[PDB]
Amino acid sequence: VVPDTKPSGPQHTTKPSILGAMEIGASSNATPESTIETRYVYNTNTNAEADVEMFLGRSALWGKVTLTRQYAKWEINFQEQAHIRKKFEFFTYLRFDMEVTIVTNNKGLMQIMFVPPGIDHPETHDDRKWDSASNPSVFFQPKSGFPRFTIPFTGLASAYYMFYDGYDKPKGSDNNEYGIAPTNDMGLLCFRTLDNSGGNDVKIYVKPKHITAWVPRPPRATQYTHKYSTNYHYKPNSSGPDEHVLKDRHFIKTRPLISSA
Amino acid sequence: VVPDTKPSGPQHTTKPSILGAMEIGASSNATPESTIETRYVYNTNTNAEADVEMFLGRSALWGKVTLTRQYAKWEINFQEQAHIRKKFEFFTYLRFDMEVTIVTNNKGLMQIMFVPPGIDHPETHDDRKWDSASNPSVFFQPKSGFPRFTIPFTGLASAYYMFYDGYDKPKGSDNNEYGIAPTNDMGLLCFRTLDNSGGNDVKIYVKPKHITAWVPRPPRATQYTHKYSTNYHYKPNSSGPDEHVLKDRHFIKTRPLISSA
Amino acid sequence: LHLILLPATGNVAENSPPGTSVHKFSVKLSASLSPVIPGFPQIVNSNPLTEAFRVNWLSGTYFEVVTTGMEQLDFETGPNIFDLQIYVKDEVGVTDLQVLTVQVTDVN
Amino acid sequence: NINYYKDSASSGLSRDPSKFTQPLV
Amino acid sequence: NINYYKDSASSGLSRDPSKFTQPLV
Amino acid sequence: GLPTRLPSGSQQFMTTEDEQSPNILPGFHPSKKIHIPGMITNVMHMARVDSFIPINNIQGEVGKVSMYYITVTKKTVTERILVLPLEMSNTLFATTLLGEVLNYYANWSGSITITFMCVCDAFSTGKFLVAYTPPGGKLPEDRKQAMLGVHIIWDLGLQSSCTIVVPWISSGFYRRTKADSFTHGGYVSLWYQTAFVPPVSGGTGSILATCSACPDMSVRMLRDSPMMEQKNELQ
Amino acid sequence: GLPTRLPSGSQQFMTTEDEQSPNILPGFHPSKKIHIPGMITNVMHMARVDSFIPINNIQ
Amino acid sequence: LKQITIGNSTITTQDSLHTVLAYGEWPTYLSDIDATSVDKPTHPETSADRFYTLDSVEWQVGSHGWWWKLPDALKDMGVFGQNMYYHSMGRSGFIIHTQCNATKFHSGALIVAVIPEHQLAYVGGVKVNVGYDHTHPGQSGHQIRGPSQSNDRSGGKPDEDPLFNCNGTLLGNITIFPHQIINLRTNNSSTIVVPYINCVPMDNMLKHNNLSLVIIPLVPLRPGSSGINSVPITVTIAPYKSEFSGAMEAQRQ
Amino acid sequence: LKQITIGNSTITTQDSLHTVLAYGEWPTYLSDIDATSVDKPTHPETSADRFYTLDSVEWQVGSHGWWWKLPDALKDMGVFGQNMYYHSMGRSGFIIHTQCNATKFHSGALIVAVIPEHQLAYVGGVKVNVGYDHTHPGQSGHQIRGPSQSNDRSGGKPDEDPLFNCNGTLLGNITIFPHQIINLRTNNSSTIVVPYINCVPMDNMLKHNNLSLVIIPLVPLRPGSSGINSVPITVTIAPYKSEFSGAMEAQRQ
Ligand SMILES: [Ca+2]
Ligand SMILES: [Ca+2]
Repeated sequence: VVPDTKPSGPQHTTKPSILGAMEIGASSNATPESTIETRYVYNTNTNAEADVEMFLGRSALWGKVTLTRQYAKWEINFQEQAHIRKKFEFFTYLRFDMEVTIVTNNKGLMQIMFVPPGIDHPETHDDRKWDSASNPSVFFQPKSGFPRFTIPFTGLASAYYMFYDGYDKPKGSDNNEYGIAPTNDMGLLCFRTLDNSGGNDVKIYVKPKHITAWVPRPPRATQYTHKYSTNYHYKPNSSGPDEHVLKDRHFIKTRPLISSA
Repeated sequence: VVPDTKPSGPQHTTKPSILGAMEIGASSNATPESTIETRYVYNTNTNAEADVEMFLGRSALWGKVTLTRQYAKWEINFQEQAHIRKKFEFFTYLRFDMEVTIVTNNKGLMQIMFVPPGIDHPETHDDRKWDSASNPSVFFQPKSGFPRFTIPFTGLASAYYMFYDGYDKPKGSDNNEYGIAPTNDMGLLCFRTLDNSGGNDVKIYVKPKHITAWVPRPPRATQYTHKYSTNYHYKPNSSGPDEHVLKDRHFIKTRPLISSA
Repeated sequence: LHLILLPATGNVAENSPPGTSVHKFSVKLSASLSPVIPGFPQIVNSNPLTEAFRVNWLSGTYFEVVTTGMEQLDFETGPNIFDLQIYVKDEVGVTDLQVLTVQVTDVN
Repeated sequence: NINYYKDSASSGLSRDPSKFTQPLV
Repeated sequence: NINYYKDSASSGLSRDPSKFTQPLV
Repeated sequence: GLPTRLPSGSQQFMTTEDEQSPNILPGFHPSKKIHIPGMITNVMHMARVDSFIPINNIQGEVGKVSMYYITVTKKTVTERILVLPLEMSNTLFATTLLGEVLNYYANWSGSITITFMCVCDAFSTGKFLVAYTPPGGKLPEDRKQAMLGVHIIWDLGLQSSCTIVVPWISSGFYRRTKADSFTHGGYVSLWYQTAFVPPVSGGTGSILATCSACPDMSVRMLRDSPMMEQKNELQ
Repeated sequence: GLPTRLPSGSQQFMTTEDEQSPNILPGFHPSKKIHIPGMITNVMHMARVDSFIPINNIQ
Repeated sequence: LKQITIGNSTITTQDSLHTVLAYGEWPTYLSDIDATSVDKPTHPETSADRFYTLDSVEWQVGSHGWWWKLPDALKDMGVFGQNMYYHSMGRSGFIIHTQCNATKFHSGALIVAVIPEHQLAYVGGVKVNVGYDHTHPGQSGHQIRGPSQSNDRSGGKPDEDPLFNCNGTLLGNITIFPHQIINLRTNNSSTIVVPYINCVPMDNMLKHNNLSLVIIPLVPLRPGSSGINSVPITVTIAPYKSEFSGAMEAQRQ
Repeated sequence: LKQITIGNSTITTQDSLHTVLAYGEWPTYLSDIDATSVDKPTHPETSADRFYTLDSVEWQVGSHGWWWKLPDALKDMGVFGQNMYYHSMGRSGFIIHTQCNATKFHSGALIVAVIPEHQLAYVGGVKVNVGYDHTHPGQSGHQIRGPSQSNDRSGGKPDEDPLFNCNGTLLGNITIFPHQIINLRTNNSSTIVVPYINCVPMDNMLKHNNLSLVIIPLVPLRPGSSGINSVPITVTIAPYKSEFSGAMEAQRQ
């Protein structure tokens, strides 16, 4: 729980507990007992909805797909949806197991195949690579139940990179890849239907659990433009001859006059 | 877990722990402490996804069937699908119980009948031999559930033969059968539908459990041609007058030049 | 310079005609595009000693080892395996010596 | 508190400020 | 660890290199 | 009755799950288990056996036994004789026992043993430098650039084989099986240290190579193998 | 069998619920956890850091 | 009054604050419980762990900022740079001393932050990865040069806006990072001691830049009554507990 | 220096390696916990357990290999062969000594493997079981005769490719099997002691071939300075702890 308010009477001190210095890079220790005369207040309030396990462990939508010809394909990434991407980019390194719930409006018999990295995924339904001996696969009927499975921490590191300031190739290379694109791939999920009846919309709701967040970062103050790319200059119109202008898409609102709000 | 790396300083030895001999048929005992100067590294890594129970116990597809007139018939064998057949032909003898999950896209009421060896299976739906007193049979509705049953080790031996260098008949015979075709038959599964509604595709996903693998073999480096046959000369075209040519279908790729890769 | 496809094994028939083929190789031209000296690639040495393996020039930068028939391959007597070494060398001069192990089959 | 799947990853959600706000010497 | 079917075959998955890599005398 | 709930992931058939199943044929007594020699409990024990690298996979020698050795000779200058890129998806390693075990797993972590054997007569001697360039380094193309890495120098006499332990040098904790530029394993290169001197002028030697796993080698994320295809139906 | 009941809220997928789920890829050993400096357990510790107010947000 | 000595070098100051120790941890050596590679790492410990002072940048009026990637900036600085070019992996803590002093007549501020994994945005528009040459400028750093619609976009140029920290996250929230402010009224220097921050024990020091020191002129430089309109800023970075493993040929061209 | 004595015979060698003991187990007798048939098995123990040397094969240039099935090769070798033809079942361990010696001027190698259950592939094409006569060639063995598209396919001929071990699995992975290499630089012989490998306690010795000794010329035979272009390879196989049960009439024709 949060600390209680301590009582404080009138104080005439020579060491001020309210004159600090912003330049030292340390935040203030100032409580309300320094500035005013407080009373005792029993504070039973908690921040148990603000820890990383409760802040991030909520089952956000990570990706949408649409079955075109009884087939969908989604590579596992938190990068297509901006609301979970902002919450992950609060931090630099995140180590989490993830449970994956599939919400499909298809009626019939579906198959998910978690293709691990390094092999060819099935390029269609009725493909031969759906018949696999070792690729973990999930058969389910979407009526009477949603499927759910935990993918553990598959990292090649102690944590996932939310941000990477590096490249996968040395200096002389030409197809260099900035960012977190080469550092980790969580496989992909290949969807197919063995029936035909219902709809085509497949939603993938992924919940991070057993989370360990490692370096805090500023929350993003601009809308995302691409994925794996951290850009924020939105190029809105490609056709018309205002093409090379770039919107900013930030959230800082303006007030008409300071000292009047 | 795997052994930790031990520290090793500079060594001036007269018994080299890196000059061995390939001719003795024994592999090397050489650790990285012999060649370089190592540090201590706590190795918590396991090979618990590499033991035979986790390598083979995954529920591979063993056979597909299609109901023609409310009827399918599949003789139980790991031989139609190459990806599980390669993993089984890693070894010579395998003793395993198997659980059999049936993934059918039929909607309605299906019946599986595990016909044990030595009796006539039902040759159709509506046949009299579906009405049986002792043949173990499974009724299920494919909506609301997949059926699953464990067939224990029915072997006539201490293990199943993945490879057999013998024949079922003596020398003078003419219908001799090389291989593992006579050594073991796991019965067959007879499928029928008592309704008509859904599809016809029946997939049989079989998981080997309580596995004991007995003699290791080289992994197969060629594509299979037939079943129970271990051939690998694929005869691709029977019609045209390039008929008696035989492809090899191996996986050894070539490089343009040694000492440049 | 490099000799493409030479560390390799060729095969000649036993009673082979003078002019038969025993391996087809190439040469990559060392990224300077300096061509091969026209007397080269040669055969400097053989393993027991040998004539009748003469390296011929096919159309292009592709070459070929060809029995010229100055010495007969007789498998019922010796020798049945040769190790010729092929010596490409270009105009500026950066040599490459590579071995062609030539076996003799048994025609019967 | 039962683990129904006998795995550590299969469980549910699990459970000092001064490294920030005062990172001084 | 309960056996819900009262059978040994009905259970789940169950649980030295030197016979290879050094088969010497 | 007793209040239960069926959360998501209850009526699902996952293939790699671990569940109990009703025994068809109850009362079945299996045949007895005898002692058959050679019981293997872990496929890494198959991966730890020395198996020949096809070091001469060029477009003529594949399909023949002569793809397992290269031919060396007496040269004046030092030449790079052989390069094995440390990839488990490269056809050099992926066709061996170690590589065809490790191609089932998406990641691997450990040390490689690579043992070179020279088949020649009892009078041919030679010294070779077998260098392992660590990840991030270019392929050397000079012996002075190759001797700066993890190397060994082996003489030839009274025993034909010598093992280089390719150590586990990596940034991450696991290396990807399908080799990329982020987790590449480096290169193993064979050089002439002093020569190969046979008892004749045009004499030759035949260098083979085997690879295996060290005891500290681990794998994870079992996947399909790219070393198996099925294009026709097996009937 | 044992008498059970499935009351309302049993076959529902709530996003913010806390349930156990079957581990796909069993036997998977994750990579080891090293000491990375700066571990944050509560986002209020991010909220307690002095951060500049844009006090001149005019147009 | 302050003094920081790492071998063959010494930093001295007069009007200095508390030293910032990044995330409460000192730079340490890689423990055997946290190591992955098997070979014994090298430890220079006296010729690499020393104060390397980069080139001085000029804080004029209209200067938007500078940034130096680490350990990219020390790639040609002494035997630390030589050990970085000759090894496959490396880890290092850092002690970053930033010096800017003008007068009692000058005004201004400088937020001096150390960003772990400063993945810079593209300068704008299409899906283009930023270049290797533009995020590895050496000890010269990168003058931030201000936002404009007319900025060059040829070849993966990095973002030039200091307000969005050239990755889209707002300045002023940059104080979540290990930072200090050089306010010329009160102090003139800023020392930040950073441990090795990565989710991996060692990595290639040329491909990956772990830290990124960023200096932004928060408040402009008023000269006051004095004709000096621009004051140099010098950045003195010392590796600390630097180690390297996997020795190999030099990774240059 | 080595000496292997099993009764009425003796193997002696001079330049020999460690003896390979296949899968770490010596040949034993069938225990009462592992037996199925009720009758008392016979034990010859001195006239069947002895070194039978088969015919010598000639290692020329271009020889692709040889294989001998076991216990098919000893079917006319002494009272072991007579007890095999007169009994319904039998089990036997083996001690296989392979001899090839040339000189200090010769080069070459021979991977000498012992394959349990070497189910040979068909020589190519249609779904045809291989013949009884072609997988039971006796002590003469089967010269592998090399792969070709022009190989005879009449009557279930076995596969002739030594690279795919004539069952589709690659050579060089043949070292997962109990093997030794006869490199003429270093050794001249190879002794492999195999126990009884089968998933059944005893079976019919004529229908089923348990083991299959396979010798492949990995590196060809260079003669060097010496006019000898072909050197014989002799295979000396001794049964060990052989037992037979279910006596009956001779199973010949
Ligand atoms: Ca002739
Ligand atoms: Ca002849």
